[PDB]
Amino acid sequence: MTELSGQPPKFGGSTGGLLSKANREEKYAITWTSASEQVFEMPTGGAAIMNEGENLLYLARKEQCLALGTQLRTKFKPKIQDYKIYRVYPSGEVQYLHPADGVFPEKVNEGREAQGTKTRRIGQNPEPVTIKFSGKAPYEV
Amino acid sequence: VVVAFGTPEKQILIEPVFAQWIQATSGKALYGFDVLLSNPDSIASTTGAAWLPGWLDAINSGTNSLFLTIGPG
Amino acid sequence: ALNRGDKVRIKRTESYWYGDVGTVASVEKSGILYPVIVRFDRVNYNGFSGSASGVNTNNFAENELELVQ
Amino acid sequence: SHSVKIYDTCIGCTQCVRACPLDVLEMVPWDGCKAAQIASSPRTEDCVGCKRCETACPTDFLSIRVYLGAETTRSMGLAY
Amino acid sequence: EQWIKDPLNIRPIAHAIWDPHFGEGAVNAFTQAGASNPVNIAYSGVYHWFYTIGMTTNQELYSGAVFLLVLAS
Amino acid sequence: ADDFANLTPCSENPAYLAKSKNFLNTTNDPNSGKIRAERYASALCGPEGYPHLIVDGRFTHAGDFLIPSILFLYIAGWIGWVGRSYLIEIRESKNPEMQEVVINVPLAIKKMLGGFLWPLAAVGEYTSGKLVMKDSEIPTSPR
Amino acid sequence: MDGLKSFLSTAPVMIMALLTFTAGILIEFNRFYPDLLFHP
Amino acid sequence: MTISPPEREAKAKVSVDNNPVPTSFEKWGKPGHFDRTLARGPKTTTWIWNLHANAHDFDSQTSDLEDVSRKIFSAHFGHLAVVFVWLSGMYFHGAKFSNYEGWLADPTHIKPSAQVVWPIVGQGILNGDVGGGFHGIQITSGLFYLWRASGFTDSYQLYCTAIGGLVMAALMLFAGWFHYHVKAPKLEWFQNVESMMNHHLAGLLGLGSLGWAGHQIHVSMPINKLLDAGVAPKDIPLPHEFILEPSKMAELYPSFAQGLTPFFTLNWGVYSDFLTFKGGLNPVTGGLWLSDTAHHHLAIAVLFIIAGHMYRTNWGIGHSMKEILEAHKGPFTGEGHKGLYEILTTSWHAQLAINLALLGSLTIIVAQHMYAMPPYPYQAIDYATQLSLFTHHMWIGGFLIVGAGAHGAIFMVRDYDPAKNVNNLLDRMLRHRDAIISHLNWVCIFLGFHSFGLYIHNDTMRALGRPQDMFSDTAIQLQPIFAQWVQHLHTLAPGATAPNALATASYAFGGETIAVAGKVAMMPITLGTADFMVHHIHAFTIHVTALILLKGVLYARSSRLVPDKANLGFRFPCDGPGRGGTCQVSGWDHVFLGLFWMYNSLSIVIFHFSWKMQSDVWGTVSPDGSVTHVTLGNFAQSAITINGWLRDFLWAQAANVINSYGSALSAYGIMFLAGHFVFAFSLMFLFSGRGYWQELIESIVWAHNKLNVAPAIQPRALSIIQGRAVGVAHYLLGGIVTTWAFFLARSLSIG
Ligand code: CLA
Ligand code: CLA
Ligand code: CLA
Ligand code: CLA
Ligand code: CLA
Ligand code: CLA
Ligand code: CLA
Ligand SMILES: CCCCCCCCCCCCCCCC(=O)OC[C@H](COP(=O)(O)OC[C@@H](O)CO)OC(=O)CCCCCCCCCCCCCCC
Ligand SMILES: CC1=C(/C=C/C(C)=C/C=C/C(C)=C\C=C\C=C(C)\C=C\C=C(C)\C=C\C2=C[C@@H](C)[C@H](O)CC2(C)C)C(C)(C)C[C@@H](O)C1
Ligand SMILES: CC1=C(/C=C/C(C)=C\C=C\C(C)=C/C=C/C=C(C)/C=C/C=C(C)/C=C/C2=C(C)C(=O)CCC2(C)C)C(C)(C)CCC1
Ligand SMILES: CC1=C(C/C=C(\C)CCC[C@H](C)CCC[C@H](C)CCCC(C)C)C(=O)c2ccccc2C1=O
Ligand code: SF4
Ligand code: SF4
Ligand SMILES: [Cl-]
Repeated sequence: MTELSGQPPKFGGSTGGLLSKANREEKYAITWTSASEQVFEMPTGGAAIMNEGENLLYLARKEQCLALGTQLRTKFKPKIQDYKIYRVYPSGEVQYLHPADGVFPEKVNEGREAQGTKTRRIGQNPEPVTIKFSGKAPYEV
Repeated sequence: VVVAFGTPEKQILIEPVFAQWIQATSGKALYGFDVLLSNPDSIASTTGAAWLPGWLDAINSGTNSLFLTIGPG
Repeated sequence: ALNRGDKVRIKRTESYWYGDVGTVASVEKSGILYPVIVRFDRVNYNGFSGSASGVNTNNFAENELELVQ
Repeated sequence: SHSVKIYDTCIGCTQCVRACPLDVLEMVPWDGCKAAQIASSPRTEDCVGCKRCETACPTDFLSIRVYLGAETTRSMGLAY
Repeated sequence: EQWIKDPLNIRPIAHAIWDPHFGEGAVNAFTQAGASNPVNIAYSGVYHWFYTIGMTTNQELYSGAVFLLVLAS
Repeated sequence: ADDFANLTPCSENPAYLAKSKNFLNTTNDPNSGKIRAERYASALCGPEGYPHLIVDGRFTHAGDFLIPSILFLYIAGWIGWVGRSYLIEIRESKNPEMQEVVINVPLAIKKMLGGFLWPLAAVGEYTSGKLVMKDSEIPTSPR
Repeated sequence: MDGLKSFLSTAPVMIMALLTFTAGILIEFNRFYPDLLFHP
Repeated sequence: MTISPPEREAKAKVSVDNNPVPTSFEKWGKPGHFDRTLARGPKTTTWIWNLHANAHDFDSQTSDLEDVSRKIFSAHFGHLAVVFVWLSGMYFHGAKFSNYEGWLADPTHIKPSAQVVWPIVGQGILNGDVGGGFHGIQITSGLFYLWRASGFTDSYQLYCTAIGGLVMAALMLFAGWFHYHVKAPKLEWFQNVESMMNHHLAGLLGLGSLGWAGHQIHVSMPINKLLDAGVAPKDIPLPHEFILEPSKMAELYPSFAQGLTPFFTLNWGVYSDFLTFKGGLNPVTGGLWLSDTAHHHLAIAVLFIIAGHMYRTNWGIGHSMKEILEAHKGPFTGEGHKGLYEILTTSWHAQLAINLALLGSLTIIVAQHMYAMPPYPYQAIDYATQLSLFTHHMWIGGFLIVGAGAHGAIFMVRDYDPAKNVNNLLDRMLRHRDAIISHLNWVCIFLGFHSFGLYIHNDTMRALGRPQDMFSDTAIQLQPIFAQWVQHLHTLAPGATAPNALATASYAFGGETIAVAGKVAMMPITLGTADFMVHHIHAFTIHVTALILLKGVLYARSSRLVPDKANLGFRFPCDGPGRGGTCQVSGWDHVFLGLFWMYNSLSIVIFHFSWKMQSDVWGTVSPDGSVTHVTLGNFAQSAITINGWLRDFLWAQAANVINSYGSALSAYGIMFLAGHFVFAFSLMFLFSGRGYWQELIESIVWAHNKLNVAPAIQPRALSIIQGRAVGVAHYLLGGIVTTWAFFLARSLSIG
């Protein structure tokens, strides 16, 4: 969020990358360190080469960044788990996104507040007729 | 298949006896059931109703669509 | 009140096995909402499209099991 | 944005979060199950509604539920 | 009014055709039912209905149409 | 009396007679058409000359539906009963799905050969409580 | 061996054997007694 | 341990493993043994379907490339044995259930038949009277014409051929068993692509056509020379008599008096009486001159044998295909063909995609070349055989092409390694897939508007009483002037740019009207406005099919919508109702849609063929010289509107199909209705989804549990993918069977 660093992956270009949304609306960044210069698959099509050391790459969506991240941590002989994903606005604001609290979300970490939790079963949702003409749905109450 | 092979006589042609009997209950004498209105000796016909002659004349004439004759088709 | 080997009928309504019968595998300790583990001969619908079978075990609470045996 | 709810039948197997391709969900401490953990959905603004989480759920009918809602650029999965 | 004179041999008319795409063949083909301009033949059974009702002139139909204008208002 | 007046016996119907003098040979027997004509001349024909089957239940036309109905029902109840019986017998064999996919030929033949008594078997299972199950013991979906 | 008997008792082989037997039954019956629209 | 032969290698690159898989029957009784997700047994009915779905998916069974290769090799042997059984069955029915000799004695007054139907339940009527007291089903496969061109004259030769075919099937089956179980060749052996190409060029295709040139010269040509001269088939010597008595050849071909010396001294012209370049057709039979086809096979053999020497094997001479490929790179295409040799020598699916594409295209080329240059005696006059062969080869080609799309997609998902494709042709294709597909999309839109839209314009103009505003030969003309120009070039060629040819390569391009008996075999096929419009329909439908399948391959790994599609596989239903809905993104679903579009394309191609040949080519010719066509030249004025195709083609020509009851064609009406029913039936599977059916099954399972009759193998609704597969299979089956019954009734009822 200070200033993103890292070399761009060695890549000859493609038609599958950023469009107008990137400058008008929002784009996404993913950084990661690699112990070696090596080939990886671009989520936007084709092969690219990551540099030895730090790497910084811009993509159009959060999902493309997370797909690249899964590829990094599950498809290289020594894993790459230090990748960071940010949201970037045209104003220049950079919003750190992933991993949210410095710990991957699959494993418990202290300090997280439950969101969207219900203290009931799915079968214990109320009848819709009981909540009609309100703004809610049985899972929102 | 039975008509294709040149034996149209081997079809399963079920006569619609139920609806024909029903038509006969309203005066239709074509099928020869003679039930209720189709039977002059019946009490439903011996009522003196002002509509029975016209209804019978309209239903026993094969010139309208009133209770059209029916077959296996 | 349940023990391993008990035949129970499911009463959760929304569960795949409501009205069907399973067998108790283990009973978890107190403080847990759904401690009774039940196994079933008939798998449920669980699985991505085209998967061969499904899940045949689920956790319940005692009020949701009816002892048959 | 879509809605994602987590009910108390959660066994905390973490497959919810492992399946999410957009990091909507988290494992947070809890006490209802043996694993002492439950799934949470703090980032539903990035949810697209692919339903992978529920496809991963083992409990008899899901402990995680995704109800598709107001469509945005993010929820429609748009790269443009 | 014409179709009243001979309702078994005259084809009742729905409305007039006005289509600049037409050529000579279609103009001649749709100038039918005794009309001088292209026309469509009505199959809504509306002539028989209005005639059995008791209407016999274009004046009565026009008055009914204007009255329904007022009713809609 | 004058019932079924719309129809006439095929031996009376002249269109049937004309067409039956031309009944084709369905097999190798050069008399198959002639046997067909003789056989169908007993039913009731229509104005076109084809036989019409009366299935309102009168026994004079019992051969038009009642007898084949009885025959089919015996055979179909047989098939269903022996199949259900084999299906029940598999359940006590630890892995019933395999014998549903890989048939136990000796057991299945034993079950098939004993199907001629399926009406009495079904009556006994009805009285004994084996045939039908209770509602409260059958899985159902939310209402 | 037991494998060949098990393969010969699989659902597709068994159903095609039953179907072939029933086909033969019906074919031969209609060869020796054809054109039975009803029961005389 | 089974049979143990010596060894059988002679300083060869042959390498095998002895007895890797013992022969055994146990797994025959263990269905699903090959899939770990299936071996335990079923629990739901889905288990059954997948057992058939994955039976040949050798990749998904083992990760070992060598074992996959071995399975494929033995499967190929088994498939060849199946084809041998089928072909020997054809020859056996020709020997024992055909009127072949009777047809041979008089092929202008008898219809070929080679299937006799047993008399049962009235179906004996299908044994139509085909001439000479023979009663059976009229065949349209052209078997009689092939057998006459080959020089068959007797039932016993066909019977001997059927026995040889059965022995060949047994040999292929034993070879498959032997090379899977006894001596399984190593992966190193399969990857010898240079040697395999040398052998398939010089040995399979070269020696094949060489031996066939031998048979044509020694058996086909003298026997047909005598057959067309009016000699009765019984008076003609047996094939081996021309080889025992060379004077027979020498009097049929004086060059034989000189023997083989002119061959070895490059004095080939002496052979000009039996190695010919006549062109045109045989006036007696309407087919290509057998001498022309023998000279053709000789030259093709020389060509292929020469070709079989390009690649290096054990002797330093020859080419490395890897080197050639690596040398072809340019300023526009990065590293070029680097990596292609490794792809096509480690990926079975890549090879299969190439080979399916080319083999389908070839089958189509075969249909197109055989209709206009009829190679067999009396095939062109048999309009039913002509139509049937054209359409059959069309459909086979289309299916093979769609399969090529399927296996390009499977390669992309399963075998593509991005570390082995850095800045090569495949990589750059992936890197501008968007440009490729957006442009193909636009070309399809343009081609549809300016082909089908022209038909809609014409329909609307004709309905409006405005014939002068139509696209037609008599109004606003769309002349295909380039095709006309090339036809003229072909017609002038025998006298200029093909001097040593006497006639045209095909009379469709122009020239005389070759007629045998009273019917035309071939005549100039003129091209006008309706032909222009339908050719652009063809270009449009082909482009749309290509769009679908090419998009399927290029986006199988990822898209902007789904950037991890590769992890989802080649075959999968979607990725959920999210992202607006992602149904049918898989490569499999692109194949599923391309099937429908290929069916569309080919239906139009074959309808075009049928109508144009019936209207402007086929017909009967008077002794005065004039020609009268089957549908009286109606194509030019009627094929330019959709109403014209609906009325003058479909409606008019369907009269034979729908009136076939009461005759030997009745089965064609039966199967016409059958195809219609199957087409309608497919719409249930295509227009719905499995959730509804799973709930309906829930209710029915309740019914079964009520009487204690529910199965242990729980019924499940079909999967999403399987719903689509069933729907498309039934759609294609029903539509194709409909067109088949229609075509056969028509072409058999038109003289
Ligand atoms: C699905 C409804 C249906 C029904 C109602 C029928 C009915 C009939 N069809 Mg048809 N058919 C159908 C569909 C149907 N078909 C379809 C879809 C097709 C297209 C393929 C055909 C095409 C077709 C043809 C071409 C022909 C028929 C024929 C017949 C008749 C022959 C009956 C017979 O064989 O005698 C009775 C047969 C038996 C009794 C033998 C059955 C085997 C039993 C089980 C033997 C075992 C005996 C067992 C011990 C029971 C004995 C009694 C026991 C209690 C002691 C019959 C009325 C034939 C005919 O003659 O038409 C009039 C005929 O040629 N059908
Ligand atoms: C009686 C001789 C025999 C015996 C007992 C075996 C034994 C075995 N084979 Mg082998 N094999 C044989 C002949 C035989 N094979 C032949 C002739 C071929 C050449 C096609 C092969 C090629 C071969 C391959 C490539 C593979 C095996 C495999 C196997 C094992 C599993 C078989 C299975 O899945 O169930 C039995 C399955 C069937 C009987 C299939 C049903 C028949 C199909 C559906 C249609 C018939 C096609 C047929 C092959 C050719 C047509 C005959 C023609 C007259 C029309 C098994 C131990 C598999 C293996 O190793 O498992 C890991 C393996 O992948 N075999
Ligand atoms: C290759 C394709 C092919 C095709 C499609 C046909 C088609 C046909 N042939 Mg022909 N034939 C062929 C090849 C073929 N043949 C070959 C290669 C030969 C040389 C051996 C012959 C020799 C031949 C003769 C001599 C005759 C025919 C006849 C016929 C017709 C009658 C078919 C019939 O009633 O079968 C009969 C049906 C059976 C014998 C029962 C089949 C039993 C099945 C398989 C039961 C399946 C279940 C069982 C468990 C088997 C499973 C295997 C197990 C190991 C799991 C028919 C249209 C007849 C004909 O032309 O009529 C005038 C006739 O007489 N064929
Ligand atoms: C001149 C040598 C030669 C010939 C004739 C063939 C021919 C063939 N190969 Mg083979 N191949 C060869 C060398 C050869 N190969 C070598 C050296 C290698 C190692 C690199 C391979 C490795 C290879 C593989 C991996 C595969 C093939 C396959 C095939 C078959 C598929 C094409 C087809 O079906 O066509 C038409 C089919 C026919 C004409 C049927 C006839 C087949 C018989 C057995 C050939 C008999 C000819 C023989 C030389 C005797 C002639 C002498 C005399 C009678 C005149 C085909 C029959 C594929 C196959 O189908 O596997 C079985 C397969 O997958 N080849
Ligand atoms: C595979 C296909 C095939 C088969 C097996 C045959 C088989 C046969 N042919 Mg045939 N033929 C074929 C293709 C084939 N031919 C083709 C493509 C042509 C067109 C060119 C011909 C045209 C043809 C003619 C005109 C004749 C035959 C003849 C024969 C028969 C005797 C020839 C022989 O083999 O003696 C053995 C051959 C030799 C011993 C050759 C030695 C003679 C020369 C001098 C040796 C030179 C070889 C040397 C390496 C080259 C250097 C020469 C240079 C230094 C000057 C024989 C059964 C003859 C026959 O019997 O008629 C019925 C005959 O007259 N054929
Ligand atoms: C030499 C050609 C060739 C080769 C060997 C392969 C090989 C393979 N293909 Mg491919 N493909 C081909 C051509 C070929 N294909 C063609 C022509 C098409 C276009 C239709 C496709 C489209 C295609 C798709 C979409 C898929 C494959 C798949 C597969 C793999 C699994 C095979 C299978 O499905 O098992 C078993 C086969 C069956 C269960 C077929 C039964 C259903 C058929 C279609 C019924 C046909 C009806 C019959 C012809 C006429 C009606 C008769 C009826 C009335 C009784 C296998 C490795 C699958 C895969 O996952 O690849 C890894 C798959 O997804 N192929
Ligand atoms: C007759 C039915 C029909 C029609 C009209 C279409 C239409 C189209 N399909 Mg489609 N398709 C169909 C059936 C049909 N499909 C079915 C059953 C399937 C299931 C397999 C598919 C699956 C399918 C796929 C997978 C694809 C298509 C594609 C296309 C487009 C091809 C490009 C094109 O033709 O541009 C031009 C448009 C036309 C020729 C349509 C007719 C336009 C008329 C003649 C002029 C319009 C007059 C005017 C605008 C009227 C305005 C009125 C006013 C009041 C506003 C096209 C718009 C391909 C595509 O999108 O290519 C880019 C594509 O990939 N189809
Ligand atoms: C009826 C036909 C007459 C009408 C004329 C229509 C003109 C069509 C355009 C000309 C073809 C352009 C391709 C060659 C031009 C060509 O190959 O140049 C060569 C260039 C690559 O050359 P390299 O020097 O890199 O060669 C190295 C090789 O070894 C490969 O590594 O190709 C490209 O740049 C790729 C771009 C292709 C994208 C253009 C394709 C557009 C699709 C439409 C083409 C329609 C053709 C229909 C005919 C059947
Ligand atoms: C025993 C058996 C089973 C099950 C059997 C069960 C449980 C059956 C249950 C049946 C029920 C619950 C109800 C059945 C009702 C039947 C009715 C209402 C029949 C009505 C028929 C009429 C009115 C027929 C009339 C006509 C009479 C002949 C009266 C004329 O000419 C024609 C015609 C059509 C008028 C299985 C399934 C377990 C196994 C099978 O093999 C058989
Ligand atoms: C003071 C009064 C009385 C005197 C009443 C007098 C003096 C006149 C009464 C007239 C009345 C009471 C009703 C008249 C109704 C007419 C109606 C309602 C017309 C309805 C038409 C409709 C609805 C639409 C018709 C359509 C049109 C227009 C068409 O043209 C085509 C057909 C159709 C589409 C149907 C008496 C002393 C008796 C009783 C005491 C009160
Ligand atoms: C009807 C239907 C079903 C129900 C269809 C089912 C359950 C299949 C029933 C098949 C029966 C059990 C087999 C009958 C066909 C046999 C394969 C033929 C074998 C014949 C031999 C015995 C000779 C789906 O599951 C489905 C799923 C997705 C989209 C559409 C649909 C759909 O339309
Ligand atoms: S959402 Fe369900 S499957 Fe996922 S971790 Fe929670 S309880 Fe387990
Ligand atoms: S409708 Fe079916 S295929 Fe489409 S997204 Fe939903 S589940 Fe998937
Ligand atoms: Cl028209």
